[PDB]
Amino acid sequence: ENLYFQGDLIVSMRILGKKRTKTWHKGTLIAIQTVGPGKKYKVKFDNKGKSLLSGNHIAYDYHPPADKLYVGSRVVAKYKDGNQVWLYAGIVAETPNVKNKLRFLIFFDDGYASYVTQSELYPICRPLKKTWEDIEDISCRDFIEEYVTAYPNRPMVLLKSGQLIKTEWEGTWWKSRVEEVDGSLVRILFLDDKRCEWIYRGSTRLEPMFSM
Ligand SMILES: */C(=C\C(=O)Nc1ccc2nc(NCCCCCN(C)C)nc(NCCCCCCN(C)C)c2c1)CN(C)C
Repeated sequence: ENLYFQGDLIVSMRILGKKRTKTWHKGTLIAIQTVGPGKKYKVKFDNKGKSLLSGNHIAYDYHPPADKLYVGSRVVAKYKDGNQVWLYAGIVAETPNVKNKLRFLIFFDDGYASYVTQSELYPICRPLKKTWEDIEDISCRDFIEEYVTAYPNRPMVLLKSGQLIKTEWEGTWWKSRVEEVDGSLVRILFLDDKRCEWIYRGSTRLEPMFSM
């Protein structure tokens, strides 16, 4: 069937859609198609390109209320790489508290982690019941399942600025230095190339966690 309304969705609404690049982009919902219990959502992107998407591959063009975000919520979040802004899918790992300066911790589908504000989040429209089940990277998927279902039990390493450890990157270990701690993240400086990364303190990419 061709629908105009489906739950809280309405044809003609502004929406975010996931492209083949894995980045998300503004568009308009132009059709809703059902095949039995299955539902697909046709999006016309602002560049006039069209794609037929599953409901976990569209997100609302508004920010979720705080009381609708939980550990395990499926979101699109802003990631600023340099002066470029991308919208990328992830999982809420932490909700605002004193220790994180009232921010949301996001674990992105590509393994990166960041603290963001509510204004940097968009809810995915039709997430899977087990929200991690559409994470393509199996390693990341398994990590998320374990994290979300064990929460609030979260093994983490205790580090401070100046400590020297090895940190994993693309399957090898690198000499590194702890630059900064911010809540559940540590900023690691890779000594070989002097590039840095915020890494979750429970990541086995950190030597002490790997060795624990
Ligand atoms: C460190 C500063 C510094 O290095 N800053 C910095 C700026 C931008 C960076 N961008 C990226 N991008 C990678 C892709 C991200 C995709 C995110 N998704 C869309 C959600 N990565 C940066 N760093 C990652 C770590 C690289 C380590 C390389 C290791 N090497 C030995 C091979 C990144 C960093 C502090 N200064 C030096 C004082």
